[PDB]
Amino acid sequence: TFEKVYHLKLSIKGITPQIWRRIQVPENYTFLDLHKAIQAVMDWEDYHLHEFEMVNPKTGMLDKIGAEGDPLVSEKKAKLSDYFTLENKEALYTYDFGDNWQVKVRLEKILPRKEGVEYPICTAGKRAAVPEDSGGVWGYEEMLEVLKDSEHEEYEDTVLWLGDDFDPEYFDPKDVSF
Repeated sequence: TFEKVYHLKLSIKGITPQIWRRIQVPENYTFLDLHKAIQAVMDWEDYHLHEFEMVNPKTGMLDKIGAEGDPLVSEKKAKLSDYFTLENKEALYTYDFGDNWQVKVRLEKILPRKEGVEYPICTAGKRAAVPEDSGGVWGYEEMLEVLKDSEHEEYEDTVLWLGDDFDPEYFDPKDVSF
């Protein structure tokens, strides 16, 4: 029911070193489907509002794509294949309108799907995803700065916040569940 797969890079904006994942999705995917794959690779919980911003190749205008309300394009309707091409390869995804997480979505390759492979898949990634509610790029980096100093006044509060086992550099693509 689809032939090709989109090889996408997803990067959290504003944090360095870069937190990223590479996933392959069915070409017939809607934006809703993609929202869910993003939530999956980032280990997010879908608590908050989201939206995509992308140039529409048929118009050259910037479309906003998100949940069905009654100027907004419906993500259940909008197909990736109507927007992503090789000369229109990037989208912006915002999740959490308080913390304002932004994921860059870049199409790198469109390829025939592989026999027996169950899509979507996560092929690679670097770094732990930002935890939910962690205060945006600024809030998360402040916590990581604290972590570098076990004598910091709020070191113990930061450990409690992020948990004992938290490792900012831990990611394994086989932990992702779509």
